Formats: sequence, C-alpha cells, structure tokens
Amino acid sequence: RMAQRAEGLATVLAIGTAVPANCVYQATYPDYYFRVTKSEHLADLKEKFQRMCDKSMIRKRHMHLTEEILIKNPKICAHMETSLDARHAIALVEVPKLGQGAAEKAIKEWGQPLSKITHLVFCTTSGVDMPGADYQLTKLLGLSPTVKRLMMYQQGCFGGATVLRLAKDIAENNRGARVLVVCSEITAMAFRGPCKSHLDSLVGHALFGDGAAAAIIGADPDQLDEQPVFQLVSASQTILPESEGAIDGHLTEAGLTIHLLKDVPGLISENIEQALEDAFEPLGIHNWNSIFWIAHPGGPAILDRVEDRVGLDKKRMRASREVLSEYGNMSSASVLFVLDVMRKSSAKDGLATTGEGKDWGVLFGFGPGLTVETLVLHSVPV
Amino acid sequence: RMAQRAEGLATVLAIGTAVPANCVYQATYPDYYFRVTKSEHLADLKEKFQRMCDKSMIRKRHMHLTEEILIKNPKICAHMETSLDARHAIALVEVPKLGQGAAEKAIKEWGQPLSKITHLVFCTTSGVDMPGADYQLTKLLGLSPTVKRLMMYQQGCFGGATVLRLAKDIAENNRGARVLVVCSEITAMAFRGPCKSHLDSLVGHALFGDGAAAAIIGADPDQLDEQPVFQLVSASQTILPESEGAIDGHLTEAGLTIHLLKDVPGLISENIEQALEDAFEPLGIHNWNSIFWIAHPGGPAILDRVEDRVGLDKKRMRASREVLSEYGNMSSASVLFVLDVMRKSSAKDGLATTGEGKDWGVLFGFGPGLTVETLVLHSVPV
Ligand SMILES: CC(C)(COP(=O)(O)OP(=O)(O)OC[C@H]1O[C@@H](n2cnc3c(N)ncnc32)[C@H](O)[C@@H]1OP(=O)(O)O)[C@@H](O)C(=O)NCCC(=O)NCCS
Ligand SMILES: CC(C)(COP(=O)(O)OP(=O)(O)OC[C@H]1O[C@@H](n2cnc3c(N)ncnc32)[C@H](O)[C@@H]1OP(=O)(O)O)[C@@H](O)C(=O)NCCC(=O)NCCS
Repeated sequence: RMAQRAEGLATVLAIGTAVPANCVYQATYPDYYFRVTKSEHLADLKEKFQRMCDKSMIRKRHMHLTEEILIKNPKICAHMETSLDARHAIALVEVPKLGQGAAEKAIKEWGQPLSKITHLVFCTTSGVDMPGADYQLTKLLGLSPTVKRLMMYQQGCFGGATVLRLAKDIAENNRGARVLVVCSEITAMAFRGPCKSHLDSLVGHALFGDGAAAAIIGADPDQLDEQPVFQLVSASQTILPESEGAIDGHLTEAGLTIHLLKDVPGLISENIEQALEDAFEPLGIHNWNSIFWIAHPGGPAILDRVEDRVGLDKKRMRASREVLSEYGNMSSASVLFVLDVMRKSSAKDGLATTGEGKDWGVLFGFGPGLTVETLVLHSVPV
Repeated sequence: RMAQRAEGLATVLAIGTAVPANCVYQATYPDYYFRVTKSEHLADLKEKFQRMCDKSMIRKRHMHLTEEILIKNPKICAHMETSLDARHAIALVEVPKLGQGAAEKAIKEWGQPLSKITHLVFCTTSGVDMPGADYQLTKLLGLSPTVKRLMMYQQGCFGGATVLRLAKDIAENNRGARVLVVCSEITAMAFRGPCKSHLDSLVGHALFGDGAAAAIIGADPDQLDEQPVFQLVSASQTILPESEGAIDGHLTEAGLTIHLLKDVPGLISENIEQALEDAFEPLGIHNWNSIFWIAHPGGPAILDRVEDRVGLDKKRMRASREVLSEYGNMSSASVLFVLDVMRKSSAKDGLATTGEGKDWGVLFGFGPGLTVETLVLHSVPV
C-alpha cells in the first residue's frame, strides 16, 4: 500500500479541444432551424426562438449535424418521431472520433509516449453502447490494452467536474498513474423540430453545441518532461434543496429529450455562496473576487445571476463567457474549454499564474438533480 | 494532501443482496417462454432452447417481469418491435428500488449511521436516465445531499469488478470515506420473443436473471464498530487479443439487444493464466488451487473451460456455480453475490478465513471488449 500510492496532488499536465468543422452563426440560426425543420408557418414560435437566440450571448456553435444529414433523416426533423436508431448511427461513431481529436491535442502538448497512459475516463451525454466510447477511443488512439477504463454515460453538464474528481483519486492513489480524461458531446441525439407544447426544448436548441475536450492528469510530475497547468485540491457535490425536476433528460424512442424549468438560474444563484463557503472556509478564503472562476456556461442567465449574487467583477466570468460566445453550451466538455481559455489568455496577457494571476480557483459543474459539483483548483506560475 | 488521505487498504465491511420475489424455475422455462411470447409454432427453436436450458446449470432465476406485465406490454413480447419507452417505464423505477433492497441489507450489517456514507457508486446495464439511478437511490435511502456520486451506466458483466476498483481508489485516497457500491439489474430491458435469425438472443434468455447487490467499502476500519470481510489488494483490466465483437450490446428502439459469439468461453479460458500471472507474480503466488476464486458466472461453459485450462480442483468454482444455480447470470451484481456466498459458506463450514480458509483470492469480471477485470483479494480470519 504505502509505496503503491503517489505523494503530491493530482495535476492537469495538458488540455486539448476539438469541435466539428461545421460552424452555425447564432444571428441567422432561427431562420435556419425553422427552415430545415419545415416549421416556417409556426410564426409566433419562431419569434419566441428569435428572442431566445438574441438573449443567448452565443455568437456561434459547432454542429456535426448538417442540412445534408437532416435531409437523409427526416424523422429527426419531426418533434417526436421514432428516431433513436438513426441518431445512435451518427453519435456512436462521432462521439469517440471527436474525443480522439481532443485527446491527440492533449497527448501532443504532454509529449510523453502513449504507453505511459495508465487510465482512461470517457464522459458523454450523447448516446450509449457496449462496448462503450472508452473502448472505441482505446482502439482509435492505440492505448495499451491494459489501460484501466471508466465509461461515464448519460452524465449531463456536471460531467466535466465529475471526470476531474475521478482522475484526482486515481492519480493520487496510484504511483506513476497518468489519466487521460475525455468529454465529448454531439447534439444529434437531442436535435428535433420545434413544438409549442415543449418551450424548454426550444431553449435547448438556442444553447447546446458540439465539442470535445481532453486532459492528462497525474500526481508527482516529472521535473524535466511534464509541465503542470492546474492542481486539483478538493472536489465536492451537492443536491440543491427544493430542486426536484428542475433539469431532467430522458433517452427515448425519439432520442434525448430535455426538461428545463425557468427556476434553474435562481436555484443555482441561491445556493452558490454556501457551496463556496463549504469548499473555501477550510482554506481560510472568503473573498470571491480573489479566486479565479471556471463556471459551467450553462447559459447567460446562470452566469449573470451568480455574478450578481456573489458580487463578482465582470473580469471573473470572462473565460466562461468567451466559451459560451464561441461554442455555446457543450455539456460535459465546457469546463475543460474554460480551463484552456483561461490558461492561454493568462499567458498571452503576461499574468503571473495560469489562473489570471490568482493562486486559488473554483470550478463549478451544474446538472440534473439539481446537482452542483464544486472543485477547488490551484494555479501554477507563468 | 497528507491530512486528506486514508492509511490502509480498502476493505469490504458489509454485503447485502436482493432479488425480485417472482421466481422462474429453469425446468419449466422453455414452455413458459415460448407460451408467453406466443411462439409455440417455432418447434425446432423451442427444442434448441430446451437444450440451452438443460445445459445452463441454472435451477431458478428471479424476474421482475411477470406474465401480467407481459400481457399489458405486448410489443416487449415481439422479437424487435418499438418498445424502449415501455421497457424504461419499468426499469427506471425497479432498478433503484431493487438497489434500495440490497443497500438497506448492507447498511443493516454495517450498523453505522447513514450520515457516515460519503460516496455512492451505482452500476447497472438496465436502462439510462437523468438524473440517474444514483440520484433516485440517494432519495430512497435518505443519504446526505452532499454524497459524492458516480453513475455507471451500460456497464455489462464486468461492472461488479469496476465498482470495487472505483471504491478502492476513493476509500484509500479520502480519510473517513465510506463508499456504498450498488449493482442492480432488471432484464425487462432485454426480454424479447425468439427469432431463428438471433440464436445468441436465445442464449441470453436461458442465462440472464434479475438481482441487486450492495457493499460498504472503507479503509482504516474502526476497531470497535466495523468488521472487515475482504480486503481489496489490486485491480487490473485488459482487452483480450482477437476478441473484437465477441460481446456487444446495443440500446435500440426495441430495447437492449445482445450479440454473443460461441468463441467467448475459449477467449476467456485462453487468456486467464496470463491475467493470474500479471496479478499474482508480484506477490510470489503461482499455485491457482491455493487461492479462493470469485469468477463472474457468465455461464457454465466459461466456468468449465477456465477450471480445465487452469487445472482447478472442483472445490474452487463451488461459490460461483452456486450463484449460477440459484440466480443465473445477474450481470454486474453477480460477483458480489459470489463474495457473499463464499463468506457465508466459509463460516457455516467452520473454515479459518472468509475465503474458504485461503489467505489470497481472485475476483474476475468479464464483459464487452472482450474485457477481463482482475482484482486480488485478501480474506480475514473467522
Ligand atoms: C434562454 C435565455 C438565454 C433567455 O434570456 P432571458 O434574459 O431570460 O430572456 P427572457 O426572459 O426575455 O426570455 C426569452 C424567452 O425565453 C423563454 N424561456 C426562458 N427560459 C425558458 C424555459 N426554461 N422554458 C421555456 N421558455 C423559457 C421566456 O419565457 C421568453 O419567452 P417570451 O419572450 O415569448 O416570453 C436565458 O433564459 C437562459 O440563459 N436560461 C437558461 C438557463 C438554463 O436553464 N440553462 C441550463 C441548461 S441545462
Ligand atoms: C449455452 C450453454 C449454457 C449450453 O451450451 P453447451 O454446454 O455448449 O451445450 P451445446 O453445445 O449442446 O449447446 C446447445 C446449443 O446452444 C448453442 N449455442 C451456444 N452458444 C451459442 C451462441 N453464442 N450463439 C448461438 N448459439 C449458441 C449451440 O450451438 C447449441 O445449438 P444446437 O443444440 O442446436 O446445436 C453454454 O454454451 C454456455 O454457458 N455458453 C457461454 C455463453 C456466454 O457467452 N455467456 C456469457 C454471456 S455475457
């Protein structure tokens, strides 16, 4: 036991990202969406969708699904037709392939041989299968057949926080472990035409985009060959009081359906200070403008309400809002994109640490429960 | 970091099991199965299914699905009709409820307050949903809202080994952590009528049953208040060479379909010696009759081929064969039932350890990949 284990904290050693090449601009999206679903006669519904997209603070999203694919799969354009098998035909191939794109970029930054990856954690909310995306990615990358795998399916938007919590315990308990974490999302599972009876589906179609992110996590980094980016200090999870049914998602004959209450930004903002105190009181930290912020960009209302309740300067949410602007809500992958934006912009602006010059940081994932996952991070010098 | 972590090995502190009350005897099952699926005109197929049931070495299985439920859900009785929503309506309720039955039993054996459970790992192969079964069980048991959860969906028959590997790293890396692990399986997702085009489906219908198992895992057991049952020494995982496509499962519009090659018992038995050497050579153990055996009872051919290739005395597989006889193949739950049978029959026969009087043991999970998971165990004195 005593020398089977690592000594130091789990550390992010590399981050990489990938998105589908196909880019949909938000400014023209209501026209596109109502045209390809043959729903232009639903004029009041289209005006509601236009207001949602104008308020989204999204400039563009990357989507694997193209009009050519929608023309070949018309049942996906209906609101609620039997379509799971046609959706799985796309997502069970594209989720591992997008993850491979991200993982290759992480592994290139890390610079170590594939044989040094001991563990793989793969997270998605886009389809399920056996063997899973973890097995498919093992095959695509040429990982060791002895790689220890964790397949995290149907996770939702806190999944990016969950894979870091998992990688922390693996990296710290196993000397020499190097964990590859990959989050990969393809919205072909959930895309459907609009309907007056499901206005919360319309909100999902204004926000959700595709993407994959990957990191290499290890404890006891090699002084010469590896370069720390962030340390993972602590990980917590809670179910919010009075939140039953706020965010539900069902995998059905008609694909993935989303059930989203208007109460979500309120429920999160009412409970976020208690999550901060629980994570930071043991470290003697109380000033929420003195830490860097990695907030899951679930939508602009969640970030606005948290900023207002906690009293943040507009700088604190900048990295989260840049990801929302350039990619939308990529479910489990989003927080790894925010970490990557933050460390790259910190170096580019000549700041002293990977966390915008701050030492301590917080990462928040939000999803069904309503669940809030809270990680404490430490930056490293630039 | 050095304050945050436990000292000793992750230990099983309690094990509990539960099955649906409804019991189907194997002797009469071909008549039942062909009658409730209205398939009596398929004479040749029924004779083939009779031979599979006679060779199964299964005396009975527990099944939530009853004839009354099958009468109300006729599309579940067809071979391949649209039926996922009807199957999910059963399994998304019954999986957490059967898990609750097992978890209550484990918690009673342990005797500590519910507030001492810090982590929950829930594994199933029977349906997916958001929030998941882990959330539903937290609600059913009244676990703390701060319980850190891992939801392991669409795992398959190595999932029982996987939750123990996860619990080992959590329990060892987190001082005071107590992990509730729960595996719960309901075959309503996969049950379907017979077809001459899918003989591997027929094999699934001869073998798979319903069941849930739970354990409490912790490191540094309290001298006065806790009593270890097994120690978790090491956990490995490998993909077998030349095994592509041996075991596939798809979640489709028609529910969960299984694709099973006749090659499976050969592939496992040809690679098991190497898995034993990898796990035990570092402990200086070479004699496979000197260790206790927890083998996933995937079917009688796997146990027979492993026993013959490795040269085991018939005593070694007794606990695995007893679980196969009394419950059939309960996917991810099966190995925890075997651990429970082994420790109970060891005490009843007055043996010196919970592992049939042996010090060291091996647990094997088998599933899609083809994946073999290998855990080294240590017994405790009786
Ligand atoms: C969608 C969003 C960008 C709109 O911005 P906003 O400042 O609230 O703008 P408004 O309040 O004017 O809302 C625009 C329209 O969206 C509708 N809307 C917003 N949230 C909705 C929901 N959950 N269900 C149904 N309609 C919703 C409003 O009713 C309004 O319809 P109307 O103009 O016909 O009355 C914003 O509400 C948001 O970020 N919410 C998402 C939070 C969330 O749940 N994200 C997590 C995803 S898991
Ligand atoms: C099915 C089983 C219980 C009985 O088979 P057995 O002891 O080999 O006896 P037999 O060879 O007479 O098998 C009976 C029939 O099963 C058929 N069968 C066995 N495995 C099969 C498979 N994977 N696909 C199709 N048919 C299969 C045989 O072809 C035979 O058909 P027949 O009687 O018309 O010739 C045994 O093969 C077994 O335990 N197999 C392991 C199944 C497995 O992979 N388990 C893990 C599932 S994850």
